[PDB]
Amino acid sequence: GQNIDQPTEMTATEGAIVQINCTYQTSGFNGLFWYQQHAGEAPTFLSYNVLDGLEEKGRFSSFLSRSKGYSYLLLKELQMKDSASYLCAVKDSNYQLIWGAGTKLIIKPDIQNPDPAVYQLRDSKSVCLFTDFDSQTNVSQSKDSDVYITDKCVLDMRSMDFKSNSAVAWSNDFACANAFNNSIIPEDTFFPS
Amino acid sequence: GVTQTPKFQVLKTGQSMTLQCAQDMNHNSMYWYRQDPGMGLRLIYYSASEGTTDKGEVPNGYNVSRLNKREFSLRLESAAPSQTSVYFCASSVWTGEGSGELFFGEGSRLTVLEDLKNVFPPEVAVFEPSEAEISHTQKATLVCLATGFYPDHVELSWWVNGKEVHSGVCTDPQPLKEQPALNDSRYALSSRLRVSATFWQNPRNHFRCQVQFYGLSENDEWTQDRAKPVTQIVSAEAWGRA
Amino acid sequence: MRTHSLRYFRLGVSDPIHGVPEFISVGYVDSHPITTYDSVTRQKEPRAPWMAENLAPDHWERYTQLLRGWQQMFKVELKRLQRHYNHSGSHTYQRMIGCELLEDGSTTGFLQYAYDGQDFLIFNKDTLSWLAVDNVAHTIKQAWEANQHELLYQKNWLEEECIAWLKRFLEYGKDTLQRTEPPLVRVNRKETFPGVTALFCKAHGFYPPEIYMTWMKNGEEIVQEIDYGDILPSGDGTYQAWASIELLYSCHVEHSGVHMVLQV
Amino acid sequence: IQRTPKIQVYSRHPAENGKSNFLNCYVSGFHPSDIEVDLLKNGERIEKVEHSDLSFSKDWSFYLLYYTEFTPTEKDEYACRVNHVTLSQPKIVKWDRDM
Ligand SMILES: *Cc1cc(OC)ccc1O
Repeated sequence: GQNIDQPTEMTATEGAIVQINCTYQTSGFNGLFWYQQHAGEAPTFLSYNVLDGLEEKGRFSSFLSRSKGYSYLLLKELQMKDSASYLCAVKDSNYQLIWGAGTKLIIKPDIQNPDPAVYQLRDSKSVCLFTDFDSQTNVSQSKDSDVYITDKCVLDMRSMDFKSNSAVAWSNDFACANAFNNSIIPEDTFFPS
Repeated sequence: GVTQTPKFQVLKTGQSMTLQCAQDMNHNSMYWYRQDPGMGLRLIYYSASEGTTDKGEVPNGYNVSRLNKREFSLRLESAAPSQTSVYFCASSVWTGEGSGELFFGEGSRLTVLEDLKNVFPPEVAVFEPSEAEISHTQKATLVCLATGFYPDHVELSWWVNGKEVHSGVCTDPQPLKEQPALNDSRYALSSRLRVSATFWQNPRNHFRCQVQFYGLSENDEWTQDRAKPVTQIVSAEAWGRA
Repeated sequence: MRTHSLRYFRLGVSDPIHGVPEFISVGYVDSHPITTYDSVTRQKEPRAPWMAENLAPDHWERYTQLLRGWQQMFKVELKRLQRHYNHSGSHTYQRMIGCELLEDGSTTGFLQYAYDGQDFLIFNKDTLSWLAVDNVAHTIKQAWEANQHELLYQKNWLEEECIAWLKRFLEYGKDTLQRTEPPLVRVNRKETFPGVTALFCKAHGFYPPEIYMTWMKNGEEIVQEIDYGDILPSGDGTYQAWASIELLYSCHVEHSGVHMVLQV
Repeated sequence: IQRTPKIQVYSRHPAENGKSNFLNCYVSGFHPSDIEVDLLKNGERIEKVEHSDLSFSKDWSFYLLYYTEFTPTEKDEYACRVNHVTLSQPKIVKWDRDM
């Protein structure tokens, strides 16, 4: 065939539902595959459809409409561990696999008690931490360079059933008060004196 | 079921390289893919069954040999920078079966450079919990920083009292570029381990941030004054303080 | 439009005597060969000029690789069958897959296996199951039926892929496959054994090979013995056939929507 | 269950002595596939003979077509000679001269 399209990226909330579409324009059709690929890992097979209908395997379902050149992968009761890339692939007339470029799925944790804050950490032998904000907050990169800001990262303290967002900022003039100016942060963000 | 080596390799341009893949599932078909950002998997060569192979979509610069039923080798003839990629070996029971899925190896991360002189291991530093956070949240966050490394060949882990921990940890999925504009920028990577304030305040709790770096091998020759940037572990650590 | 069909055969021969390939695979559209492959050339080749002209070299290249794999599969399957039956020596394994596009636009599809030239397994694409002729075939059946997705893949291939391939090939070879060459038909009369007159109605020069021929008495159907000649290739792309009886008689012929009557 | 070949020998066009034609031999319904076919003129093998590839029937048997250009005469006897594992010796099947 010629072409497979699936979104570059999708974001949804923990506990909810996401549908990942894959359309294909191929010369012939011999089945559609979905693969899960965690960051830094190998793809693993999730599903196969070749006739019309929906197949459920646990929290994951795969749907195919041959008439519309269309499939989706449906994930229910989203968990953080569903964060991964999902690869759509179609076998054509000559049994060749045509691969879409993958959909990265980002899962937003459900933050029960937001406590937005920027703390200063000093070296053992320095660094700023934007943390405990709610998941609608977005972290922008820096303008002034030799100044580094990482993306949001969700940690899970399993034994306390507690998740939290954070992002790190560091440099070598630089101040934690200033650190996340390029980003739009909660008005009530705690800045320790 | 699919075993693939090496997981990491640094190459100088013009070096030749063989990647090995073995499969003990008595599968008949094997495949070599490269995976590059922003596109789908691309087939380099494949082997429909023992005793035959054929070009995939991007064969140039490579060749392969189906050694036997189990093994499918991938060769880089004269390594070029554009061949910097993540390589995946795969097998299926047959080819031209409809439903037969692929089984993938763990993947091979290959970096091809003009010279080995920009290869650098990371510097590692641990940053202790601010006591403002401890007062405010009664939780303690430790931050690890691996900086100045090249290429992007690291695996960061946390170790508490000589044992590796996964709970309360989050590590950036990918490094950032210390010099965004340079094509050979070095990288930085941050991570966080959060514990209870009480756990941190326990003076005999030992925290170590560990970074495995994949660099040059014994084989690679090195004539510079700085130490040869071989594969190595670099750690930084901290003890609890009331 | 008339009925057309697409058929692919595979023939696997155990420990072949000098000469005969271990594996042969040939495709047909109607009665015309269109593709070939065997274990001696190890190459996929066109067997009709309208296939060669309309399929670029990378198609032949791709299917060369697929048949080499199917050859290996066929070899192994035959070995397992021989073991199940406790057979030694040289045996044969055959496969036939294909589809038909009927006049009325409806379709058929079939997939069958034979062992030593006899039915072995017959696929039923409507209940997705395999019909087994004996206990050995039944063993293979349970194996194939355990793979649900694979059963669905095959139904899809017979109902959709096969039909699409067939339509594609029909278009490629239309000047050959959709043409009509009407029959030349004659009736011969002769006294044979004393008192026994034989009537032969003989046709030749026609294409497609499908032709209907019969003898009537006084315009109503004969309830006497009619002998039938096979429809045989004349070597020039056209076919010949006949029907005969003993002794108001007339031969009726239908070919490609044209009816013909020859009165004795 | 082996199946011995049907052998049919016949001209392309209705035959007339003196006029150029083609002699066909259609060998069919045999199993297994190994087979040998020759066209004969007066007992002797004809050297310029075309044939189709081995072909497959839905009933799992095989078939073949051998033919040669010929000009039939009263004097000349044509036949098709076939060997197959079902046969103790090659079967020589005479053309019936389009009787
Ligand atoms: C040999 C072949 C087979 C096929 O479908 C089974 C399509 C095209 C070619 O060439």
